[PDB]
Order: sequence, then structure tokens, then C-alpha cells
Amino acid sequence: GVVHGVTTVA
Amino acid sequence: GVVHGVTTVA
Amino acid sequence: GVVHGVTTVA
Amino acid sequence: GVVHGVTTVA
Amino acid sequence: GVVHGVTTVA
Amino acid sequence: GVVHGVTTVA
Amino acid sequence: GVVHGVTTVA
Amino acid sequence: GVVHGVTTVA
Amino acid sequence: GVVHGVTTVA
Amino acid sequence: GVVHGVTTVA
Repeated sequence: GVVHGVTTVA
Repeated sequence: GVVHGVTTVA
Repeated sequence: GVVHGVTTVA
Repeated sequence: GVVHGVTTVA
Repeated sequence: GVVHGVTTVA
Repeated sequence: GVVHGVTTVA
Repeated sequence: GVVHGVTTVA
Repeated sequence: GVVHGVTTVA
Repeated sequence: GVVHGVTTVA
Repeated sequence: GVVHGVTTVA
């Protein structure tokens, strides 16, 4: 797999 | 798989 | 699969 | 906000 | 904010 | 903010 | 902020 | 796998 | 801030 | 695997 630009902001 | 630009903002 | 631009805003 | 259980599977 | 259980799987 | 259990698997 | 259990596996 | 740009901000 | 259990595995 | 730019800010 590829994961690019995964953002989690609280 | 590919994941690109997954955003989670609280 | 491909996932591109999945946004979850609370 | 609250975010609980946000799943993204490719 | 609160973020709990945010999963991204490629 | 609080962030608890944020998982990113490629 | 608090961050608890943030996992990134390639 | 590849992981590029995974951001978690509390 | 507090950071507890942040794992990055390649 | 490759991991590039994984940021966790509390």
C-alpha cells in the first residue's frame, strides 16, 4: 500500500 | 491500496 | 482500492 | 468537535 | 477537539 | 485537543 | 494537547 | 508499503 | 502537551 | 517499507 497525506487534527 | 488525502478534523 | 480526498470535519 | 471511529480502508 | 479511533488502512 | 488511537497502515 | 496511541506502519 | 505525510495534531 | 505511545514502523 | 514525513504534535 501507499498512504499520502493523511491528516488528523484535534 | 492507495490512500491520498484523508483528512479528519475535530 | 483507491481512496482520494476523504474528509471528515466535526 | 468530537470524532470517534472514522475508518478509511483502501 | 477530540479524536478517538481514526483508522486509515491502504 | 485530544487524540487517541489514530492508526495509519500502508 | 494530548496524543495517545498514534501508530504509522509502512 | 509507503507512507508520506501523515500528520496528527492535538 | 503530552505524547504517549507514538509508533512509526517502516 | 518507507516512511517519510510523519508528524505528531501535541
